[PDB]
Amino acid sequence: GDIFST
Amino acid sequence: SDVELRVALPDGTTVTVRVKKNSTTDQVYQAIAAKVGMDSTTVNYFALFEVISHSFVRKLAPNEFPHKLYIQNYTSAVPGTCLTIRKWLFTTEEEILLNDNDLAVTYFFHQAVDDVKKGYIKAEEKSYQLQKLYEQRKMVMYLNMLRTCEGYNEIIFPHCACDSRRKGHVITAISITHFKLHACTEEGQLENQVIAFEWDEMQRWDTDEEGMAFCFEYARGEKKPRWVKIFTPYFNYMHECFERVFCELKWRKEEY
Repeated sequence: GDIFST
Repeated sequence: SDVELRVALPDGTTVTVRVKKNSTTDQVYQAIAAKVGMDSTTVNYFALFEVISHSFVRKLAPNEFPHKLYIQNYTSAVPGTCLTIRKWLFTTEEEILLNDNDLAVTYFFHQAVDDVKKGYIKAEEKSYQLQKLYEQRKMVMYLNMLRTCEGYNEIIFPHCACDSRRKGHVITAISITHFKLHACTEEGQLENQVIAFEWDEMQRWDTDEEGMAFCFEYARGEKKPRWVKIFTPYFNYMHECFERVFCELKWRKEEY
């Protein structure tokens, strides 16, 4: 997904 | 059919060489390294770069024609050329071994001094100690201390988009230690997130000429390998950094 998230 | 080329060197001087019109970048680099006294050890620690902006230089790919870059971008303004010789090395320990080479030490010092001014190297904490060594001109001592500061032998790229961020951009930072993406706005202002990828997690890497993208596939933790695309214009330079990091890791001689 988003790298800077989960 | 000979032409002259100007090239900037790390100490602020320039040098001129007479080379064949259609010379490739390595043929120009050897000619320059010969004209400035680089011996058989030192010549493998430097390479030809092109000035892009006041805060970014890009390595010339092997099949480029330096003379064509010189002529294209030529102006009267100092330095008189877009070409420059800069250090090419991620393993700072190989640097130490050159602490007796007057040529190498001098080039390392003057570029490190410029990189401190530009913010690539973060001395901050020991700024004052480094300044005294700078004023007494103790280059080796200056380097040996700066070599411990954050940012030494790191390559920072200009911010650009990424297919694995919903919004905003990334600033890519490359070092022997890991591969780092810093989160920033679409304008380039540093947010507050960084991801570190270890080189051992890199499965494959590639470029996308048509999409102007560097591509890497990683396998982290326990999940399945994912591809990430960084839409950098400097994607061949980025690919060369990957090849070069793995090469230095393979031939590393120290546990440090």
